Amino acid sequence: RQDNLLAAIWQDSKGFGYATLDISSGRFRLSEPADRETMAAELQRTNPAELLYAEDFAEMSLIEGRRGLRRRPLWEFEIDTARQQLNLQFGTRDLVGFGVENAPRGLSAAGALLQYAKCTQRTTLPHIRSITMEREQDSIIMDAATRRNLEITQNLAGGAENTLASVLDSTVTPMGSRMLKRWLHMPVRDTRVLLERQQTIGALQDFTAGLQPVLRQVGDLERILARLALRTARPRDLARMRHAFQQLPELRAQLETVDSAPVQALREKMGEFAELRDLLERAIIDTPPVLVRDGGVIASGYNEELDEWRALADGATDYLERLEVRERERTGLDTLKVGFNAVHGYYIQISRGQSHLAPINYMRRQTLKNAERYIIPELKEYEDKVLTSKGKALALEKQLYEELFDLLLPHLEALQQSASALAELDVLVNLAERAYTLNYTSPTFIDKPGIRITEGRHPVVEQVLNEPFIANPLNLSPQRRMLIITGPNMGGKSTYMRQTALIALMAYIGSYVPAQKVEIGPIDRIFTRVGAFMVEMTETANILHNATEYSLVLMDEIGRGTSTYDGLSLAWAVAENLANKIKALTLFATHYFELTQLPEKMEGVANVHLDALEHGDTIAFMHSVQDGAASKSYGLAVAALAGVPKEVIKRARQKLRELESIS
Amino acid sequence: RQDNLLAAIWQDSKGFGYATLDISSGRFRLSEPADRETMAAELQRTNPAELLYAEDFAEMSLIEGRRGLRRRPLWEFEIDTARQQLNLQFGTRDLVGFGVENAPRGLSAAGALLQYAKCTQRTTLPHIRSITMEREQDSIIMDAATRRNLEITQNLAGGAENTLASVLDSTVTPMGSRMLKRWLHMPVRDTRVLLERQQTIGALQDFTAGLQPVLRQVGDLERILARLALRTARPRDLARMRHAFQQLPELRAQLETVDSAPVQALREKMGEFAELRDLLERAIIDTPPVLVRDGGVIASGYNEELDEWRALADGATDYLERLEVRERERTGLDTLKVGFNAVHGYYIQISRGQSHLAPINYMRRQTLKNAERYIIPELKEYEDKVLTSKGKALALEKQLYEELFDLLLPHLEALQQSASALAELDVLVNLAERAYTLNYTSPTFIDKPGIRITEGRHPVVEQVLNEPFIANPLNLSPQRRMLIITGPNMGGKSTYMRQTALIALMAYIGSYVPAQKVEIGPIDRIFTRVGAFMVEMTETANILHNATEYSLVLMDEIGRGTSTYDGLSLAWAVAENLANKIKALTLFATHYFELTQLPEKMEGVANVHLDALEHGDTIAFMHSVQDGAASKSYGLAVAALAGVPKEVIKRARQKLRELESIS
Amino acid sequence: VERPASVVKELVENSLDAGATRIDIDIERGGAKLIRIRDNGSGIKKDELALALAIASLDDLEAIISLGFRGEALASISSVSRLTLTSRTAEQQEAWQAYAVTVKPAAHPVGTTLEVLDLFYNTPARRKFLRTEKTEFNHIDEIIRRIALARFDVTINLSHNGKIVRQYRAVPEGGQKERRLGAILGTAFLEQALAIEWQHGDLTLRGWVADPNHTTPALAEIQYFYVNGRMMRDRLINHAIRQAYEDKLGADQQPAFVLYLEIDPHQVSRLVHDFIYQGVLSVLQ
Amino acid sequence: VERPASVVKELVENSLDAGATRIDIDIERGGAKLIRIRDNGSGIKKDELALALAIASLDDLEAIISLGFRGEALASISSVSRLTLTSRTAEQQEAWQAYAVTVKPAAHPVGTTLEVLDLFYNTPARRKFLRTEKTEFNHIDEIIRRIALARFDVTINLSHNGKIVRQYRAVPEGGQKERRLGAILGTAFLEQALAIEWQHGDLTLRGWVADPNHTTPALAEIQYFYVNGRMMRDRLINHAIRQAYEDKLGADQQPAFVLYLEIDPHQVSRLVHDFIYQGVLSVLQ
Ligand SMILES: Nc1ncnc2c1ncn2[C@@H]1O[C@H](COP(=O)(O)OP(=O)(O)NP(=O)(O)O)[C@@H](O)[C@H]1O
Ligand SMILES: Nc1ncnc2c1ncn2[C@@H]1O[C@H](COP(=O)(O)OP(=O)(O)NP(=O)(O)O)[C@@H](O)[C@H]1O
Repeated sequence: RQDNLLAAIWQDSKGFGYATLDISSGRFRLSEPADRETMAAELQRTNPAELLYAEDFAEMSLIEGRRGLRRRPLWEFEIDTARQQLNLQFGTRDLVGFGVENAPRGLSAAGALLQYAKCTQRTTLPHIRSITMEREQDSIIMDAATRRNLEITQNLAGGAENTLASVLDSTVTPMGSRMLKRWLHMPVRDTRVLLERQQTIGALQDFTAGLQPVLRQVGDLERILARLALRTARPRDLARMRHAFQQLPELRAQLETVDSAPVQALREKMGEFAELRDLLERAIIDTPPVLVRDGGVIASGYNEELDEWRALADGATDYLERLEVRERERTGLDTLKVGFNAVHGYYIQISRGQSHLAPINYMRRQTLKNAERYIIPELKEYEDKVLTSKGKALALEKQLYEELFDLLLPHLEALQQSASALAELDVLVNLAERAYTLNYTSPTFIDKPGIRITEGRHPVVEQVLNEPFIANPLNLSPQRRMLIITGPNMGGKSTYMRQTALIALMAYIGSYVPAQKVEIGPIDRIFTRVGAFMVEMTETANILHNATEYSLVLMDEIGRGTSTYDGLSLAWAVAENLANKIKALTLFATHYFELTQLPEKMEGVANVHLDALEHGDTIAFMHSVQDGAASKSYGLAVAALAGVPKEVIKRARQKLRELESIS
Repeated sequence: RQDNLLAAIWQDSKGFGYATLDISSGRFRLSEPADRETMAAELQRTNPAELLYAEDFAEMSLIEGRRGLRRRPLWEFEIDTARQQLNLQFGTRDLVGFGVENAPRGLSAAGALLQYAKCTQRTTLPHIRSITMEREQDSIIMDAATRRNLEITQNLAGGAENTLASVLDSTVTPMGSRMLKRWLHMPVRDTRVLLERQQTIGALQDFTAGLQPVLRQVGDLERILARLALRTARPRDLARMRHAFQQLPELRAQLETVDSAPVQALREKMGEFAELRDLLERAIIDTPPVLVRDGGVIASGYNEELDEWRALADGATDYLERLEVRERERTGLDTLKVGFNAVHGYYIQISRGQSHLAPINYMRRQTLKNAERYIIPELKEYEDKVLTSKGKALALEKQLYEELFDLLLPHLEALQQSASALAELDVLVNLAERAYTLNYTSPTFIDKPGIRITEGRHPVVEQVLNEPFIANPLNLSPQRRMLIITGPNMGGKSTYMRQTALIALMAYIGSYVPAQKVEIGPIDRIFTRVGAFMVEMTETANILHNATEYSLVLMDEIGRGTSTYDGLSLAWAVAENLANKIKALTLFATHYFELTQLPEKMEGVANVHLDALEHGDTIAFMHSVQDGAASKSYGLAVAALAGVPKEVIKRARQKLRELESIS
Repeated sequence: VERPASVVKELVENSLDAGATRIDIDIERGGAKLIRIRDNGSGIKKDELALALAIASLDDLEAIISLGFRGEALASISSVSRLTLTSRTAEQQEAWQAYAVTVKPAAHPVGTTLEVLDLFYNTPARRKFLRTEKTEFNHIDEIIRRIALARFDVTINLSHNGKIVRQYRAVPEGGQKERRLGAILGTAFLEQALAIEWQHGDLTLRGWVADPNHTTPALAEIQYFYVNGRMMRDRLINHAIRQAYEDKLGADQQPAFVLYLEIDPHQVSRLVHDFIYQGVLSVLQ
Repeated sequence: VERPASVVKELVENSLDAGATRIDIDIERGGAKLIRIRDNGSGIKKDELALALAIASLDDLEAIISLGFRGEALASISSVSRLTLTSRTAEQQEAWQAYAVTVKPAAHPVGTTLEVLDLFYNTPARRKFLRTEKTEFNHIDEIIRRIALARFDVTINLSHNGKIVRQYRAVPEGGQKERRLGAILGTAFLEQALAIEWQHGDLTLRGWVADPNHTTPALAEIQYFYVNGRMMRDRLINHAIRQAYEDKLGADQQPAFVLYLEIDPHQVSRLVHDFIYQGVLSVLQ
């Protein structure tokens, strides 16, 4: 009933930083309002009883009226002094364990808050043991590990293929390929947005054929419009742009029939611009050169004066030829050529041996090694008019090209809109094709955290594998919330886990999913931890501190302690916390066989395993998920088959025989 | 004692591939002769009794005379069919365990060999269980893991800093910075090359000051010479090149006094090229433009005709001005400007309001918005000569620039030599400064594999740490060849290992090393295994199959089996093999405490550990290497300090107490 | 066992005889390098693989080659190839595989898979004869196109050099024949398609004929006629359709059609001709 | 305890009195942000740290402040800072650290380290007085420069904002004074340096004086005179050198010198002047 809270605030040239604290409870928080308006909203939201601010704070309009205003020195809002004091209080060397390491504007505010707090209280403050971020966009949250590990766009070591992007990037235009990639790094939780895209995908599944080919011809319109604004655009950029407008009437016709409110919306957004289309059909040649510099861009029939000066220049090609033939056959000197040199001008070249036979009507203009070049009156007067006419035509061609920018820029706003609309279609047309071709099903959403899969598949792995992928079901709810997985390596453990995370991501971007049936609840954050120790302990805590009832947590083979069982001791406590306190949707893979005791100890946890079969002369991984814990050790079998020398393996199995004679 | 062997050979457009096999012994090999000559050398070396070749083999001169010539079909030398049949024989799905995965030209040859062999023998061939590469470059070998893990040039995640390169890149010119980086990826085993560089480093340690500043002014000469050969070179490339030649006489003077045979060698190799220097001082302006295309590159006084046509054009600026002043003050119209337009030509502009006051003389050439532009007889005749003179001067400026290439290309060989010499100086001058400033010592070499370090330091880690790095000694020999290391995480295990590998690398490029004293034997290959399982077992075998007595092997925390001790079972057998058969210089880090039994079981193996200290219950890592195995598990202590909530930690230690009440 | 196209066809119909509804064909480089057919039809037991490829195992087990004429066809391929095959029967069986005289177990769903490295492995000649890569793929694709139209009810997936080319989705009873028809024949045919359904008792004619008024010779590539599963060619049928085309419009430009006839056992009768001509010409007007 | 330069000097000489031969000084942003002095001299025991900054030390854990007047100086810094200190003595000790009343252990070699976050932490005024980052660094560097020349035998490392600025290598007995002299004074001074060695019994003059004929006022920044380790200023000395400079060349342009005078503990005296003048003028000619 009573917020009686404390807060701190600060500004740099980027935005505004915020932190809140209560001493009656110990709750310690951080956030970063991006703009002036959101910062205002967050103040009254929290309604603190006291408010610390730096003497430098410029936007006094936000805080002047607030109760408990307290001016403080600047050096207190020092980031490193802040970082330093905070690490002491929690008893750590890093704030990675809290997942607020990259929030410096807020941390500067929390730094002065703690320094103030130290001095104000001097009462029991061990109940201030933590700090979490108040994440403004509780849509979906992903850390660096999740962004690289799922392989959305960056494969493990930086390459491009074997990603989720590499599967679904069957988009025709580059602006659509880029747009697709943005959608995967940003799924959102609004049901409206999701149902729009699903419904669109379904109504377009039939029209896939006619649509894709047309969109490719558009080209990279998004980036051509940039050069237009900059006034850098080249002849060939406007040609693809021209051809892109020739597609619009046809796309209008194709999308007309598609019965769907979302589709008809994007149909309008597309645009028409028949005015711009006509201009360019008359203004530019069908296939123009790379640069404007050398001419041959602006068409005949477009401008009066352009064609006039070109007619003078175009009276060149045929005259040079007649001059060459006239003079060659009058004299009877076959090595007579008509050519040009930038420095000297036009000339009549004769070889060295025939140079003595020239009528010397011919004046010597230029002497070579094995040829003498000459000039006569008829060529020299003609020289002046041809080159200078080209120049006036070429100079005018550059005048008129600068003019073409002035004409097109007026529709620039609407072209940006046409570019975003066409790119979105390419994405949704593409996803409809993948859903049909790859045999995907639409997912459904529920009110509480929970997942129900029927014969779910791994969308990346299933494609590379030119053999059967063993699909597997899944059933999670707030009551059945943790699954402990034991068994062989390459057994399909991490696979069975990772397929579920991708399925969830795909659901929350609005696409169809690789399974028979998919039911799923809300998911606020996705967290990820992958094996190897400086590394491990540090980041296990990030997930524990932040995760919620609605979150998804994905543990891969933790517990590489400094001994045998000190590492097991950790994993047990870890699991009990996630299952008992946080009650999140958890999937716990581990090789430590002893953790399979939990279900009898802990309600709401259950055992599963990747069963594998040892027979004949070899091992066959069934990749088939079964209830109950794994049977045994499979590691020695694994080692051999990957490609270990047989000599070594004998010594290993011998040693294993020794270990199992202890008990 | 004579060779009675079998072999196979093949060629593509890249080079020639080779493989050898014996059925009396089972020895199976592969290599890839890079050039036609080395291929010849390798044939007589092996002197096979029979030789398979593809019907397509073009270089018959190598093999015509050889005994046992056998023509075979092409499809047999298919790479994938080859790969397929080979995986069957060894019983695997990959040849990564043998480290010949990226030798396809040889594997195509071994493919037809095995298919021939299968059919020819049909006798016991389980004794053919392996294949290793005959590595032409037995200088030093490094795989992908070693190249990224040491952080030579690429830090873990692709960034540039915290690398060995980042320490030593205090080089002044880019061609030297690039050269440094080549040297790190390619150390060689010739003692002469090593002693050259060490001696050079010592004699230059005093002259560091005067030398570095001069080398910077050279600029990136290496890549400017490329554009010279291509004929792309721009005006400003030749300007920095000109300035680079102005450095040569100075460098000659500085290096004269430096008494060292290697230094005086590089002093000569530098060159002089006073001829080229003079040309460019006269030929190009002090500060030329980015491109040749718009002129202002070639100097006045360089060419007769250039200055002549420029004199006609330079008669423009003063005439345009007199015309403007004459006409402005004759009329009394102050808004009279003289300007130019590409399309219409020169003009005399008067504002709209004053246009009615212009004299009858002025013909209207162009009408604007708020101004009328005019032309008179005096400007129009003058217009022709000025623009066309510029053009002939500009056209000639391009003639002469193309000329400058023809004149310089003759010494291109010698310039390549000068460029390589200057780049090598920058490298050696740089390493002398680092060796002095960072307090490094020169290493000494021995005949047998063995390493003896005195207070060795980690050269990268010591610098970013603004506190003490704990230096540690090391002693390895053919008799003391393995060290088993247990203890805490972040204890300094991987560190104590990794510092040793870098030390070896630095020794085998010819540089000084971070320690008191360094003695070291020959080292042929460096191998690297870092934790995390498809991954782990696959590559543990690569190292086992290839490694030798002279090699350095670096094992980090292996044995993540599918259970508790199946993973330990592996590590035991692994260790016994490296120490007992291969007898390599090995460093084995492992968390499994039970492996510390080996020294008493195994001759030539010894226990060490990173001791750490617990008071109350918070921890100081001494990072100090001591004889004997570690004391205990330290993992729970590790977890807490990285940043785990204390609440969880209590539950963990409780559970640890439960595990140790089992016995 | 002459072209690669023929080896594809027989193994496709082997799976069809086993009640297969999903036949996934993966092929690489004309079929030389790779031919992989995976079928979901009735599988094969562990004892039954051994002998189909071992050849002296039926000297008195005697009874099991009885199971198929497909089983008779496998042997002719496998002795003269690097054949690999995996199969799992009924349910709760393990999968089993064989190499070419050696067998062992594996892991598979209930069905069959058949992998082949360029058939001829001991014949130097008969492989060195084998024609192009691209052109053989076109023959294979034609063969599958012909099986495809006959059996609208079986899903067939054709991929070349890894990447998929044809995904022929099956048509359910009470379903869309256009989805499949356009995928096979391209958009082109689908545009001018006029359906035909004629019946006088036992004679039943189903199919499609293109509108001659807008038909070009680019549509006319398509001329298929099937009878109770398979296409035979006889000159009788050839005239029936062209008479109808030439009499509809005097301009006799090439006709486009795909038609299926269904009847009682007689290999051929005169009525056969007249029945067809009547059906076609009516639809046009 | 007024400028940051002064806090540096005292903690430097604290380490000197403990027999330190390597003093590494790391400073950041004028010294405000960071001041770290790490010394390899004699360290400090666990009970001896506690009370130097927790005054019932010399009663309850007693007669131990006796150990240093450095221990008297630490207290004046630590109460008014975010001080941090770690030290390890003699042998097989652990390292120990404190904040200023809270202490605990750590890991270090036999020596001492002293870390400071911007001295004044409770004083709003005396910090708001502290003025520039760059300019304060210049005062510190001057202070260290003066300690450097007095003690040629101690290696001193000065780094600013992470990156190192000065690395003063010590001079061994029977060694090169030039390595260090050029590093301190730049190559500039080293070029025109003429050594001076005068002695009349107890009076001993050692050092260097620049050749006036090529000396510019850019060399003249350097004017230091020490007496038995420390520089005092008295006007007597000022004249002795300038008389010799003005009499050598009538153009009285600014002199460049670094000189050390060495005597018995008795402050007195007229001979002091004449001794010096004689020594300088002779070297010049
Ligand atoms: N000799 C040393 N002196 C000072 N600091 C060190 C030293 N060695 C390592 N460190 C620090 O300790 C960290 C990691 O040590 P490391 O050698 O990787 O531990 P480990 O015992 O190999 N086991 P793990 O780190 O868990 O794989 C680094 O981040 C360093 O900052
Ligand atoms: N359901 C499945 N069907 C077919 N192949 C699979 C399946 N699951 C996994 N694989 C294959 O198994 C390989 C590696 O297995 P993986 O799941 O990484 O093992 P793991 O048990 O997680 N151990 P680790 O990789 O060390 O964490 C992959 O590259 C796949 O090619």
